[PDB]
Amino acid sequence: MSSERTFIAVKPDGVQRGLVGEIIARFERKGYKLVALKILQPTTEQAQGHYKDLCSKPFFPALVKYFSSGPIVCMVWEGKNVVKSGRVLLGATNPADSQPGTIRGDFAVDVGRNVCHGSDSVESAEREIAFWFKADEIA
Amino acid sequence: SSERTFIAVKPDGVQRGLVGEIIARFERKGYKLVALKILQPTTEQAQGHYKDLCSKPFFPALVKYFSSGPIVCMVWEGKNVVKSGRVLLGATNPADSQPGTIRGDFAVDVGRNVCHGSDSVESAEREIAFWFKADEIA
Amino acid sequence: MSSERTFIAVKPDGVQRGLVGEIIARFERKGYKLVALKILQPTTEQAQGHYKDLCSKPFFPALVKYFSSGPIVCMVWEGKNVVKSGRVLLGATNPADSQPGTIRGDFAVDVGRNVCHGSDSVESAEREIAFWFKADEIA
Amino acid sequence: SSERTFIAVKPDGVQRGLVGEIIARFERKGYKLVALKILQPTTEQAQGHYKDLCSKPFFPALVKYFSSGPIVCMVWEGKNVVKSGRVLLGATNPADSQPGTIRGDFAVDVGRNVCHGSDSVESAEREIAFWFKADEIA
Amino acid sequence: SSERTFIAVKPDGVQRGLVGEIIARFERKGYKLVALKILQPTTEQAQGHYKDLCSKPFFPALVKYFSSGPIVCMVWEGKNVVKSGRVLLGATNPADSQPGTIRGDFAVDVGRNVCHGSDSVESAEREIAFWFKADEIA
Amino acid sequence: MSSERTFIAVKPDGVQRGLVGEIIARFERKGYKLVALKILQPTTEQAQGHYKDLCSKPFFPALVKYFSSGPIVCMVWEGKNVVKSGRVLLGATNPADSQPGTIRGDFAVDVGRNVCHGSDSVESAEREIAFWFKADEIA
Repeated sequence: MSSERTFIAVKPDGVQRGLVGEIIARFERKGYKLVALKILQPTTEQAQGHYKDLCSKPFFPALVKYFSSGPIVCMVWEGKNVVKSGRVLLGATNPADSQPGTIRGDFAVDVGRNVCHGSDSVESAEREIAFWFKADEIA
Repeated sequence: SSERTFIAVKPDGVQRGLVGEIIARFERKGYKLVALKILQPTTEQAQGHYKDLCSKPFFPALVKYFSSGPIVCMVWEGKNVVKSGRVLLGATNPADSQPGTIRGDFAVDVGRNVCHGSDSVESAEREIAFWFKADEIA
Repeated sequence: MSSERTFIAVKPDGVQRGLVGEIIARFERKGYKLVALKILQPTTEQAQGHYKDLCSKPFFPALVKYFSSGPIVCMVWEGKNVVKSGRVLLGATNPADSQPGTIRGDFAVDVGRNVCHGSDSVESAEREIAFWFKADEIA
Repeated sequence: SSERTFIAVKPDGVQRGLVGEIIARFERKGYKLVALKILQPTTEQAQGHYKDLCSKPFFPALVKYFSSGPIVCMVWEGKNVVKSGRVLLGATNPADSQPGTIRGDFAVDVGRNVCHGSDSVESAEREIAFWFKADEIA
Repeated sequence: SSERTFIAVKPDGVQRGLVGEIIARFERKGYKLVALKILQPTTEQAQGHYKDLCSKPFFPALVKYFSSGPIVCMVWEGKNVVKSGRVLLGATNPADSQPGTIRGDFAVDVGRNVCHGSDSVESAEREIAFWFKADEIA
Repeated sequence: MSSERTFIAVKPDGVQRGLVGEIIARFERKGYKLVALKILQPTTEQAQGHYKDLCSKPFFPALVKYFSSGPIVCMVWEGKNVVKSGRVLLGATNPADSQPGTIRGDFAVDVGRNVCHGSDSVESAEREIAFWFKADEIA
C-alpha cells in the first residue's frame, strides 16, 4: 500500500553533528513523502517510554540519559514499502555492521551513538508514530 | 547572538524534494535549528503571510498558491542568522541570484522561488510569532 | 577487454526527476568512457521492441505506454568489465532489493518506475546498442 | 519562455569527467534537456564554431584544440535559459569567475574553460542550427 | 605558473571535519598538492604566524586559539593558485563571503573562519618557508 | 579500544585523479580522527618494501613501478574499530568485487589501479604506520 508510513528520528548526536538535512534529503531523493515533522528534547519519561522494552537492561540508564540530552528530530514518511526501505536506508543498527551508502554506514561508529532511529516494522511504526505525534500533527 | 530567523520551504520547494538540501546548508553553515514543522497553510495563514501586498495585484493568486500544498516552517538560531539566511537563499528574484545560493542553484522564477526567509530581525520576529507558539521553540 | 561496451538508458521518470546528470556522473566517476549519447522519446514500436521478450505478459501494455511516455536518454559506455559494473552501479532491478549507494538504491521505489536500465549481459548489450544506435552514431 | 540555449562540454570538460556534473546543475536549476549528442568536432566544425575569431591570432590553435577530442553538445529549454546558462557557467574567463559556477568550481585557464554557452538568443539560435538538425530536437 | 600558495585548515576547520572538503575543492579546481602535514602549532609557531598583529589587541587570544589544537598545513601548486586560493576561501570575514566559497558555506564568524590562505605571493613564500622545510616539498 | 589506529594511503592514480579530499572527507564524515598526514613519492625501495610479501610474484615489478610513479598520500586515522571500518569504507580490494558506496566501488575499475590502500589488520596497521611514519610524525 502506497499509504504505508514510518517513523524516523534524528538522535541528539545526529542533530549536534548537523546530519538532519542529509537524512531528510536521502528520504526525499528516494521518493518518499514527508507528512509529519517536529523538533524536541525528549523528557526522561519520553526516553524511557521509547526504550521501554529494554528497561531492565544495564545500559538502559545511559540510553535514556543520552536520548534526553538534547533535541531530536521526529519525522513521519509515507510511501510504498517505506518501512523496509527506511531501515535499509539507515543501515544496520550496529554501525560495525552497516554498509557504506547508508546513514549509519556513512556517518556512525558506536552503537550508543548511531545517529538515527527507524521503525523496525509496521506495528512498531504505528506505536512510535502514535507515541510521538497526535493524529492531528500528521499532515 | 541568540538571534533567530524564520525560513519556510514553499510548496514548490517541498514538491521538488529540496527540504533536506536547504536544512543541510544551514547546518553546514553552523546554525542551530530551534523550530520545525510541516503544514499546508490555511487561506487565513497565507493571507497573513502576504498581508503587506493585499492591495497589490494578484494577491489572491499568491495566497492561493501558498496555501496549495505543504510548506516547511523552520526557526534557526545563531549570530547573524538573519543576514546569513538572506545570503544563503540568494536574491529573492532568482534571475538576480548567484549559484551557490539556494535560489541561485534551484530557482528560475520569482513566482516559484522555492523558499522564503525573513528580510529583517523585525520581520523575523513577526513571522516567528505568526507560525509558532512560544512553547514550540526549543 | 578494455573495449567492452554497455547500453545504459535513463527512463522517462529518471529524466523527469532530473537524474540524468547524476547517473552520467556516477559512470564518469567510476572511470568509464562515454562513446555514444542521445535523447529521444521512444515510439510505441520502439518500446514494444525493447520489451519484446515480455510481450505476452499482462503488465506489458503499461510498460510500453510508460516507456513511450516521454524522453529517455540513451548511452553507450566503454571500458573493462563495464557491463557487470554498470549493473552493479544501477543496483537490483527491483528497487526493494537495491542497496543504498546504487542508482536504484538511492532514487527508486517502484519496479515499474526504476529510473534507469542497463544491459544484463554482453549479448544483450550488443542487441540494445544495435537497436538504439547505428554504428555511425558511436564515437 | 520556450527559449532554448546551446551548451557544449569542451574536450577538457569531457576528459575530466565533468559532463554529468554540468548536466546535473541544469537539471537542478529546473531546466529541460531537449537535445544531446557526443562527437569529436571536425576541422570544419571547429572553424565554424570559432568563425568570428578567424582573423585573430592562433585561430588554428583554438580550432585544433577544439577538434582534438570529443565534446558534448546539448540544447536546454526554459524561461531565461540563455541568461541562466551564462550565470551557471560563470565568467568565460575562469580567473574572473565565482565559486558555485562551473568555471568557478572547475577551471583556472580561459584556454581550458571546460564548457561553452551561447552568449545570446541570437547566438543560441546560430549554434543550435550549427550543431543540430531540426529533427534532432525533441 | 609553477606558482605556489599556502593553505591551513585552522583548529575549528579540523574539528568540524572540513579538511577533506577543502582539499577536494582545490583538487576539483585542477590544482596540484605539493605539501601536506598535520600538527598542533606551538606557541612560538602561532606567534610567528600572527607576527604582524603582535601590537594589536588580543594577540595572545588569537595565538592561544591557533595553538589550541591541530591545523592542517598544505602547499598547492599551479597557475594563479594564490588568487584562486583567495577566491575559493571567500572573504576572510565570513560575513562578507559568498556561498560557494569555503567561508561562504561553512563560516559565520571571523574568529572562527575555518581556514587561512596566503594573501599574496610574497606572503605565500613567507608562510611556506615558515611551515615547511625545502625537503618537505615534492 | 578508542585508540585503535589504521594506515590509509591514496595511491598515485587516486592523487592524479583528485580523490584525496574525497577519501579524507569520507573518513571525517564517518567520525574518525586524523593523527598523521604526509605526501611523498615512494622510492623504488619504499615500493618494494611495501609490497615485500609479494616480491616473488610476476606482477611485482609493475606494482612497484606504478606505486613509485608519483606522489601518494599517507594517513593515520584513530578511533574505535577504525581498521575494520577503514577496509569497509574502501571496499573490496578488487574493484570488480567492490560495492557502490565505497571508495573502490565508486571510483575504481582495475585492481592494479585501485586508488587507495588500507591496512588489513591491526598487526599490518602497526607495520605500515611504523614503515611510513616515525613515532614523532604522529600527532
